[PDB]
Amino acid sequence: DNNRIISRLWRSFRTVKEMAADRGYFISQEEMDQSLEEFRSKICDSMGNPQRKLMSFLANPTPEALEKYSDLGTLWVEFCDEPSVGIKTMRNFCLRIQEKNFSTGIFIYQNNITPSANKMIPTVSPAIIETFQESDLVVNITHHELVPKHIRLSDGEKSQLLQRYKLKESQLPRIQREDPVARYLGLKRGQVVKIIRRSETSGRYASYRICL
DNA sequence: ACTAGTAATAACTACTTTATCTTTTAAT
Repeated sequence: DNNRIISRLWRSFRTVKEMAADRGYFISQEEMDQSLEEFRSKICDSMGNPQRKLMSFLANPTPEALEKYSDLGTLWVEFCDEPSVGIKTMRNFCLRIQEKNFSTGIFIYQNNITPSANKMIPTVSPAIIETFQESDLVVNITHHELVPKHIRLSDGEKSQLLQRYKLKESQLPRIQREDPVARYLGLKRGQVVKIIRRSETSGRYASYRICL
């Protein structure tokens, strides 16, 4: 069971690294191709107990992502040591985010999170905090065959689409904020994503969805 | 001293709602 837990944790860590890379943050090539043996050597102790605090890391946007998107800052990924998430731990994490001027931060829990923790999540302005479940991060959803590629559009691209189609913001097809693809991409309200899809009538098709 | 008008005598599926629960938090 310990080996299964370690393998699942390594898969979740790889999925988080891939998600950070897809968002435009720079991840080193050696870290992306980290093997299971290296992860167990540098994280697990002699008794095999995982070190959740050691997995927390920091990432910065690439210059290409910097010029493409002007709203990207520093990224901090933290893994909760304990299974449950009390209000005190969330307050401590929010204080750390405020004191370490992080633009965005990803918090990952094991079992569940208290509703009081979700009560105060809009009180972290200007920073943005996202909550993820580790068990939900075992398998990368974006690698599924049924899930096409989503690319977040810039403000200029969204504007150009709007004058090209003579549209309003509410007339576009809509994508929910709780959509797992939207949560993977960290979508915010009013942001449009372009989707390239296979089609049996024309080969390639392009769709656009605006976040709710 | 009699008569006739005359008026009153359904299951299937879904949503919504309620009370129950209880876990949560700060208070004993």
